[PDB]
Amino acid sequence: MGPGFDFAQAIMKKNTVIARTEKGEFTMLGVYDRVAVIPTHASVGEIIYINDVETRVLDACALRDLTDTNLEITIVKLDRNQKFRDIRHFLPRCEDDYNDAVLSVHTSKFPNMYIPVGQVTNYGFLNLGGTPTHRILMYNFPTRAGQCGGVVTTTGKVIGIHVGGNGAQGFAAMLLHSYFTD
Ligand SMILES: C[C@H]1CN(c2ncccc2F)CC(=O)N1
Repeated sequence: MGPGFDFAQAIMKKNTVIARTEKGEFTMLGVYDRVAVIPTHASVGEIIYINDVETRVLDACALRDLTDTNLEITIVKLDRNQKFRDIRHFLPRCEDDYNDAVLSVHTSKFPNMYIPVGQVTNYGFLNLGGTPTHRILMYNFPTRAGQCGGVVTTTGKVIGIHVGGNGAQGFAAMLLHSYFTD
């Protein structure tokens, strides 16, 4: 509809795949080369399905901050024959608040879904399904099951991935430039 959805659409069309684990189907953001992110609660194993193709997992790392607290981001390297467009320059360097964000989802259940979630607060600490979690973004939209891995964008920035909600609000794990330095 507007320049927010334009940027979101550009990311979804080139930098997402449909990831299936034993814990379900997730929106999965490809960041560069064969490196993608997914909520840690997807429980990535040795094998993952990527757009319904059996794919070896070459590496997977559940991120924690230096207080040894969950970040709910799993960085995955895929045995895929094709690289992602490099979008690391759209990642923020710092923890921040944002205006006018879009949450974008693409699964078998929710294809081509874009939600204007509005203002995004640096919420910080969240007890997420009973796990102390840091660097959480919050938006006042009543998000539902099927949206985990959803990409949260502003114009010009990919800021996080959807990891949960409480019926009234949704929560995203921050993405930071420092997570994907090579
Ligand atoms: C497909 C399903 C999802 N849905 C949602 N309702 C409320 C919050 C978040 C939602 F995704 C709208 C709808 O028509 N049904």
